[PDB]
Amino acid sequence: DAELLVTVRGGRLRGIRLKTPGGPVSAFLGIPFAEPPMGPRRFLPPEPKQPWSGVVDATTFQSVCYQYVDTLYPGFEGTEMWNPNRELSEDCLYLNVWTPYPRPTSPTPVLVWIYGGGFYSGASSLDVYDGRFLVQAERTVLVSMNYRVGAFGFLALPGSREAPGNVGLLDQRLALQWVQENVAAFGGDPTSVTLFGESAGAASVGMHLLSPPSRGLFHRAVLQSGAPNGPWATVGMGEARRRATQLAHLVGCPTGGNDTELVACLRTRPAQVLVNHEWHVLPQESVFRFSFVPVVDGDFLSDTPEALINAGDFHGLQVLVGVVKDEGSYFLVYGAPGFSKDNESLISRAEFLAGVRVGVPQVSDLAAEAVVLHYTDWLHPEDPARLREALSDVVGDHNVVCPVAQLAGRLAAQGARVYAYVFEHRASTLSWPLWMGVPHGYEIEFIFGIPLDPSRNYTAEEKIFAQRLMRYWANFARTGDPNEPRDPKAPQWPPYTAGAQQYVSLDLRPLEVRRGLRAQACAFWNRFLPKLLSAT
Amino acid sequence: DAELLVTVRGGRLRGIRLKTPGGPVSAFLGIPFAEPPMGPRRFLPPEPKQPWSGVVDATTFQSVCYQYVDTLYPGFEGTEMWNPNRELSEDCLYLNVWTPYPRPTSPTPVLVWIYGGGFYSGASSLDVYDGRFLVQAERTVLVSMNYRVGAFGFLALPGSREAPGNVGLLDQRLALQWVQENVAAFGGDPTSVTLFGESAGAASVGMHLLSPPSRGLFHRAVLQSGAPNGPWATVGMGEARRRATQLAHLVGCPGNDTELVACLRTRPAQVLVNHEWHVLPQESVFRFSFVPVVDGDFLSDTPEALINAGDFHGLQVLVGVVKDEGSYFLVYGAPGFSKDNESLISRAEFLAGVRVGVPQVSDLAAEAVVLHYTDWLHPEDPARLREALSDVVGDHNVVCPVAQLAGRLAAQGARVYAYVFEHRASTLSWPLWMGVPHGYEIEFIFGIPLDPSRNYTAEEKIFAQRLMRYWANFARTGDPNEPRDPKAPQWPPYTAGAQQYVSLDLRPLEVRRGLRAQACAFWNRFLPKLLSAT
Ligand SMILES: *[C@@H]1O[C@H](CO[C@@H]2O[C@@H](C)[C@@H](O)[C@@H](O)[C@@H]2O)[C@@H](O[C@@H]2O[C@H](CO)[C@@H](O[C@@H]3O[C@H](CO)[C@@H](O)[C@H](O)[C@@H]3O)[C@H](O)[C@H]2NC(C)=O)[C@H](O)[C@H]1NC(C)=O
Ligand SMILES: CC(=O)N[C@H]1[C@H]([C@@H](O)[C@@H](O)CO)O[C@@](O[C@H]2[C@H](O)[C@@H](O[C@@H]3[C@H](O)[C@H](NC(C)=O)[C@@H](O)O[C@H]3CO)O[C@@H](CO)[C@H]2O)(C(=O)O)C[C@@H]1O
Ligand SMILES: *[C@@H]1O[C@H](CO[C@@H]2O[C@@H](C)[C@@H](O)[C@@H](O)[C@@H]2O)[C@@H](O[C@@H]2O[C@H](CO)[C@@H](O)[C@H](O)[C@H]2NC(C)=O)[C@H](O)[C@H]1NC(C)=O
Ligand SMILES: O/N=C\c1nc(CCCCNc2ccnc3ccccc23)ccc1O
Ligand SMILES: [Cl-]
Ligand SMILES: [Cl-]
Ligand SMILES: [Cl-]
Ligand SMILES: [Cl-]
Ligand SMILES: [Cl-]
Ligand SMILES: [Cl-]
Ligand SMILES: [Cl-]
Ligand SMILES: [Cl-]
Ligand SMILES: [Cl-]
Ligand SMILES: [Cl-]
Ligand SMILES: [Cl-]
Ligand SMILES: [Cl-]
Ligand SMILES: [Cl-]
Ligand SMILES: [Cl-]
Ligand SMILES: [Cl-]
Ligand SMILES: [Cl-]
Ligand SMILES: [Cl-]
Ligand SMILES: [Cl-]
Ligand SMILES: [Cl-]
Ligand SMILES: [Cl-]
Ligand SMILES: [Cl-]
Ligand SMILES: [Cl-]
Ligand SMILES: [Cl-]
Ligand SMILES: [Cl-]
Ligand SMILES: [Cl-]
Ligand SMILES: [Cl-]
Ligand SMILES: [Cl-]
Ligand SMILES: [Cl-]
Ligand SMILES: [Cl-]
Ligand SMILES: [Cl-]
Ligand SMILES: [Cl-]
Ligand SMILES: [Cl-]
Ligand SMILES: [Cl-]
Ligand SMILES: [Cl-]
Ligand SMILES: [Cl-]
Ligand SMILES: [Cl-]
Ligand SMILES: [Cl-]
Ligand SMILES: [Cl-]
Ligand SMILES: [Cl-]
Ligand SMILES: [Cl-]
Ligand SMILES: [Cl-]
Ligand SMILES: [Cl-]
Ligand SMILES: [Cl-]
Ligand SMILES: [Mg+2]
Ligand SMILES: [Mg+2]
Ligand SMILES: [Mg+2]
Ligand SMILES: [Mg+2]
Ligand SMILES: [Mg+2]
Ligand SMILES: [Mg+2]
Ligand SMILES: [Mg+2]
Ligand SMILES: [Mg+2]
Ligand SMILES: [Mg+2]
Ligand SMILES: [Mg+2]
Ligand SMILES: [Mg+2]
Ligand SMILES: [Mg+2]
Ligand SMILES: [Mg+2]
Ligand SMILES: [Mg+2]
Ligand SMILES: [Mg+2]
Ligand SMILES: [Mg+2]
Ligand code: NA
Ligand code: NA
Ligand code: NA
Ligand code: NA
Ligand code: NA
Ligand code: NA
Ligand code: NA
Ligand code: NA
Ligand code: NA
Ligand code: NA
Ligand code: NA
Ligand code: NA
Ligand code: NA
Ligand code: NA
Ligand code: NA
Ligand code: NA
Ligand code: NA
Ligand code: NA
Ligand code: NA
Ligand code: NA
Ligand code: NA
Ligand code: NA
Ligand code: NA
Ligand code: NA
Ligand code: NA
Ligand code: NA
Ligand code: NA
Ligand code: NA
Ligand code: NA
Ligand code: NA
Ligand code: NA
Ligand code: NA
Ligand code: NA
Ligand code: NA
Ligand code: NA
Ligand code: NA
Ligand code: NA
Ligand code: NA
Ligand code: NA
Ligand code: NA
Ligand code: NA
Ligand code: NA
Ligand code: NA
Ligand code: NA
Ligand code: NA
Ligand code: NA
Ligand code: NA
Ligand code: NA
Ligand code: NA
Ligand code: NA
Ligand code: NA
Ligand code: NA
Ligand code: NA
Ligand code: NA
Ligand code: NA
Ligand code: NA
Ligand code: NA
Ligand code: NA
Ligand code: NA
Ligand code: NA
Ligand code: NA
Ligand code: NA
Ligand code: NA
Ligand code: NA
Ligand code: NA
Ligand code: NA
Ligand code: NA
Ligand code: NA
Ligand code: NA
Ligand code: NA
Ligand code: NA
Ligand code: NA
Ligand code: NA
Ligand code: NA
Ligand code: NA
Ligand code: NA
Ligand code: NA
Ligand code: NA
Ligand code: NA
Ligand code: NA
Ligand code: NA
Ligand code: NA
Repeated sequence: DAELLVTVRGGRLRGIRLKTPGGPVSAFLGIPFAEPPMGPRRFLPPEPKQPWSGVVDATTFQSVCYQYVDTLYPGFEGTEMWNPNRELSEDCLYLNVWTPYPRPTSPTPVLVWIYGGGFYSGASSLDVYDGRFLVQAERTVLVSMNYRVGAFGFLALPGSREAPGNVGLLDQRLALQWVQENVAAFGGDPTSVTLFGESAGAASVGMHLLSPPSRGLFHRAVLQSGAPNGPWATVGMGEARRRATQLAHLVGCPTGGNDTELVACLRTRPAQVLVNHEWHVLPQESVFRFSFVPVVDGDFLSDTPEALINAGDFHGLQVLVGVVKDEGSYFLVYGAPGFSKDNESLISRAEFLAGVRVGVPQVSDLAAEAVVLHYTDWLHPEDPARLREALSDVVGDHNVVCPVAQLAGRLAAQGARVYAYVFEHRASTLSWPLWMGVPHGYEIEFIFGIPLDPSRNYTAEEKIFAQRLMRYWANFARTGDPNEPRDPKAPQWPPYTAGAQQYVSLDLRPLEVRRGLRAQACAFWNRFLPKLLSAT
Repeated sequence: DAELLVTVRGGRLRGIRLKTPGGPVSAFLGIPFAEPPMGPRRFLPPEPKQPWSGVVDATTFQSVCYQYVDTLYPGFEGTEMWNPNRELSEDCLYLNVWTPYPRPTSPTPVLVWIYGGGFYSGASSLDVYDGRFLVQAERTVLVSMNYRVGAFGFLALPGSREAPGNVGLLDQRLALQWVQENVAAFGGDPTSVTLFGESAGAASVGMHLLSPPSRGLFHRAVLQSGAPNGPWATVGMGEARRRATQLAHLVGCPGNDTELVACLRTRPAQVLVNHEWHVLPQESVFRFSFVPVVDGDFLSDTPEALINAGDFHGLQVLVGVVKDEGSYFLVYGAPGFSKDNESLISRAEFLAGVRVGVPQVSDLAAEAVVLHYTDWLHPEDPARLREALSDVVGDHNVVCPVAQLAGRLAAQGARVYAYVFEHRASTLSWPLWMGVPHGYEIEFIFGIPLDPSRNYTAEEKIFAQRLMRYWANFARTGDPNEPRDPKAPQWPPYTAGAQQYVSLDLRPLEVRRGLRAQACAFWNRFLPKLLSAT
């Protein structure tokens, strides 16, 4: 094979041909786009991989960045699927490129995937991120990169040169710059790069929108179940320092200044040491909160994500946003009182009232009473089934849905063309219980065409459903519109607007246009709630 | 007729035999129960009527207490029906007694009606308060009273012995004492007195529940579209004094309190009426200048506090509301509202109407009201904004104060029955966007449909006859669903948990749950916590 040998600016790669039931795909896995961020480079921004000699073995995924492996439910596919499938290493800044086996003679749009793991986990090597089907079915170019998570990518001592923070986002930006310079060698169009990511990956995508230096690296953006303005995606410079300085004490860290000496001590500790003390850094007991996330230091983000969203012009931009039907149901079993995968999680009102403070941390008691007011059925205020689904909405609306709805309504009203969805599909018998519905991150495998894998046991209707979803994403990446242009008979997906608030439902049934993305609930979170903290 | 001459402790009376389609009824109208509160007695507690020589003419209604006359819709039946239909005079402390024509042999339950006109208006002489069909179809003594309204009945200079306030409620109390000593002369049972009133009259009934001296003057209570814990039914002694002095400065009037009241007595009655509404702090709706005051005498504490810990075990109470409590009020102040046009307000007029429907609250508080009551899928829809503001005024002032009262009486041992009147009268002159507006169930409670002069509907006539039996079954037994009918649905008591009420309309009884539970949780629970923390 000669199509499996490509010469990028840094050197030569030896790719591998992947077998899809519809045809072959040329893959280049484990391409270094940065020098190994080890030793003095830990906590520092990445710098480009210098030109190498020989041919880089690009036939398998490289190492997973050091992260906390969740040991909640061992041997359970619903949680094991997100754990690292490669060895952990600080030498992890590698990217992957899928391209059609007949290398495209004409430049095709490029889809760049940014994985989400709450900014503390994740890897581009996970099986649900395999881009062989999305490429073979729609003849596009799929790129996915690893970026430093946890303290290795987002520990910030704001101001200091040795730990500026947001270096995990700079890993992504450097990978995007690598695409602009080298994706043409694989048949991709650098002027037609579409970002798409889920959860923290969607928040990352949203931050490249609000970061001027990154805006010139991509054309369109897709945010799946995540937004940069979420209550979990950023921290202030004060909290970032209080969290970094605490981690140094947990690991025993007393012309170097005190910040320079703090980082120098943190760089002596083995990577696994810093991981074991990560979750001990969070202020209080909480759910859907993470220790080291992007920081509003000023460099990467001129202001908070909310401030950049409001006072921003987004003309000439197409954005695709969406959420799953049951966002917060997963995060309840992890930390909420009385919740479990195995016992139906019927909760009392005392457990509900306690779960509100865990799901909505660092708010006044008056604010918590406002949350209890809206999410209580005061005719049946102690029904365990209603209380279980109410707290699932509390975490879902507060963390994902309403940040997404706030972003979409703002982008659509300030120049952008926005399309919105709600993934409502759930298998007949899923590994998770029924009360959790369509949980966080369940749309990824269908978007990536995983049902087309012959080794998996998906319904033949689910394979058709996946191919339709791949068409929507490819059509958006190609034209900025998920609809088929030469097909006025197909169910129309109208753009989301701040007034009509139209979105479609994604399931086995044809597209159904719905109105209002939790409009009544998100008016509380996005409008009334913030004015409560200021007044009280 | 020998059934028309009755003697009370004050003296002899001479009644009139009123005629109903079902039979005759003996009536005694304009019975003086207090000395005329004129001159120096203005703003003072009522003095008992001293006995008289001869026979008092009790064949016609007496004068209406001086009050504001609604002139914004001249000639309109919907508003004129509440305007005073007799001569205005400060000599108005009179009551009316209706009794079945063959005076009952055994003691009979007594119904005592307290009219409600926001404490600024009303009269027992109105046509809808005509107690002849209720007294004939159920044979229960009906007594109605006139109490001082406006400044003459509720102007309060706290601490002053010249204007202690609540003298209009003391007018009602003195009438109840008159019932306790004289209703037996008409065949009534003093030990089985049931109070019932609407609006300010319902609030007045609730305040007699919360005032220990009145608890010995009645046995059961009915509160229709009103409650003493409403945001409009009481004021503090500080606000009562600022409104009292403000009225003095607007009429040109200067201990310093004694000379202030003396000057107000010199002013003509109509002069005070002309300046009553001007003493209100902000432009508002469903707000009245002179209401009962929390002075420590009549109301030892605020009504909401007297409800939490009170003597309520064994007390039979009947409460209820209409389907559209706040629609009627919006034509008196709300921007963009009129009975002539559909009142399809814009959002700018909706937000402005919230500040006039919910006055005297902070900016943050008003935004909480903009939430909940805004359909954020159609926040610009004028038909929704109009119907939403109707809920805001109805819930904040009537529905939720009633739900709070009913739930807390039941939790302390009271047998509470709740209803929702939702039949729009066919003879109703108000527009259709008002639905079943405030105060339009009194016609059916008093059996006004039975009047052959009125052109009511055939099935509205049996509907009224059914409501009269419900109210009568409450006065006699304390249980409206007294008929042991397995063919007719039962009326379950209202409890704090189940929160069951019945709907009143042409259709038979429908038992529902939740008297605006999601909305009243905001008004009765969250909003107070928001005001004390802002
Ligand atoms: C519904 O009707 C109301 C009531 O207005 C009166 O009755 C109507 C049937 C017509 O005969 C009107 O000419 C009549 O005034 C109207 O509501 C509007 O309320 C606003 C308050 O926001 C007032 O507007 C201002 O008021 C004065 C007095 O006219 C002027 O100085 C100003 O120019 C301004 O109009 C006003 O009372 C009234 N509108 C007008 C035009 O006077 C309104 O017409 C209508 N409202 C709806 C459908 O929302
Ligand atoms: C501000 C006011 O002055 N405070 C008093 C007030 C009372 O003065 C008004 O009722 C006067 O109209 O309210 C209280 O009223 C009680 C009244 O003093 C007491 O006395 C009754 C009543 O006098 C009755 N009338 C007869 C015809 O003369 C007489 O029989 O004697 C007494 C009953 O045996 O009775 C109480 C119960 O009815 C009240 O009416 C009320 O306590 O607030 C007293 C206030 O001091
Ligand atoms: C449902 O389960 C939760 C979670 O508890 C875990 O899973 C249970 C099935 C059982 O194996 C527990 O021991 C596990 O810790 C239960 O909530 C916990 O209850 C236990 C028992 O004392 C205790 O550790 C904590 O108070 C609870 N902890 C948390 C995090 O919720 C819950 O009681 C179960 N609910 C029902 C209705 O059975
Ligand atoms: O497997 N049987 C069912 C199943 N359930 C899911 C959702 C459950 C996990 C919730 N979501 C995440 C947890 C941890 N890490 C993540 C990282 C990226 C995206 C999502 C997550 C997804 C695919 C599946 O097939
Ligand atoms: Cl398992
Ligand atoms: Cl998997
Ligand atoms: Cl996660
Ligand atoms: Cl912060
Ligand atoms: Cl801070
Ligand atoms: Cl901390
Ligand atoms: Cl913690
Ligand atoms: Cl988590
Ligand atoms: Cl949803
Ligand atoms: Cl948000
Ligand atoms: Cl456009
Ligand atoms: Cl078409
Ligand atoms: Cl067509
Ligand atoms: Cl289409
Ligand atoms: Cl079309
Ligand atoms: Cl909605
Ligand atoms: Cl919705
Ligand atoms: Cl909603
Ligand atoms: Cl909803
Ligand atoms: Cl009017
Ligand atoms: Cl007259
Ligand atoms: Cl009124
Ligand atoms: Cl008695
Ligand atoms: Cl009593
Ligand atoms: Cl009694
Ligand atoms: Cl209030
Ligand atoms: Cl008050
Ligand atoms: Cl005097
Ligand atoms: Cl006079
Ligand atoms: Cl005079
Ligand atoms: Cl006011
Ligand atoms: Cl008044
Ligand atoms: Cl009893
Ligand atoms: Cl009693
Ligand atoms: Cl209702
Ligand atoms: Cl008006
Ligand atoms: Cl007014
Ligand atoms: Cl108020
Ligand atoms: Cl709500
Ligand atoms: Cl209690
Ligand atoms: Cl009428
Ligand atoms: Cl009947
Ligand atoms: Cl309800
Ligand atoms: Mg080569
Ligand atoms: Mg292909
Ligand atoms: Mg662009
Ligand atoms: Mg925000
Ligand atoms: Mg934030
Ligand atoms: Mg520790
Ligand atoms: Mg997690
Ligand atoms: Mg966790
Ligand atoms: Mg907390
Ligand atoms: Mg917070
Ligand atoms: Mg309800
Ligand atoms: Mg759920
Ligand atoms: Mg605002
Ligand atoms: Mg007048
Ligand atoms: Mg204020
Ligand atoms: Mg409540
Ligand atoms: Na499993
Ligand atoms: Na298992
Ligand atoms: Na996990
Ligand atoms: Na899977
Ligand atoms: Na996740
Ligand atoms: Na095709
Ligand atoms: Na927030
Ligand atoms: Na935040
Ligand atoms: Na925030
Ligand atoms: Na945060
Ligand atoms: Na956080
Ligand atoms: Na924070
Ligand atoms: Na801290
Ligand atoms: Na290490
Ligand atoms: Na930990
Ligand atoms: Na933790
Ligand atoms: Na904790
Ligand atoms: Na959690
Ligand atoms: Na967590
Ligand atoms: Na555009
Ligand atoms: Na664009
Ligand atoms: Na947790
Ligand atoms: Na927080
Ligand atoms: Na926090
Ligand atoms: Na706060
Ligand atoms: Na509510
Ligand atoms: Na609600
Ligand atoms: Na709700
Ligand atoms: Na939120
Ligand atoms: Na749009
Ligand atoms: Na599975
Ligand atoms: Na399970
Ligand atoms: Na998935
Ligand atoms: Na298509
Ligand atoms: Na199509
Ligand atoms: Na179209
Ligand atoms: Na379109
Ligand atoms: Na919006
Ligand atoms: Na939804
Ligand atoms: Na909904
Ligand atoms: Na929304
Ligand atoms: Na909701
Ligand atoms: Na907030
Ligand atoms: Na007679
Ligand atoms: Na007197
Ligand atoms: Na009428
Ligand atoms: Na008078
Ligand atoms: Na009245
Ligand atoms: Na009469
Ligand atoms: Na009668
Ligand atoms: Na008492
Ligand atoms: Na009693
Ligand atoms: Na109140
Ligand atoms: Na009010
Ligand atoms: Na005042
Ligand atoms: Na006069
Ligand atoms: Na005057
Ligand atoms: Na005014
Ligand atoms: Na006004
Ligand atoms: Na009014
Ligand atoms: Na006190
Ligand atoms: Na007591
Ligand atoms: Na009792
Ligand atoms: Na009893
Ligand atoms: Na209603
Ligand atoms: Na009316
Ligand atoms: Na007016
Ligand atoms: Na007015
Ligand atoms: Na006005
Ligand atoms: Na709402
Ligand atoms: Na309404
Ligand atoms: Na209540
Ligand atoms: Na209570
Ligand atoms: Na209605
Ligand atoms: Na008849
Ligand atoms: Na009976
Ligand atoms: Na009977
Ligand atoms: Na009865
Ligand atoms: Na209750
Ligand atoms: Na309901
Ligand atoms: Na309602
Ligand atoms: Na509350």
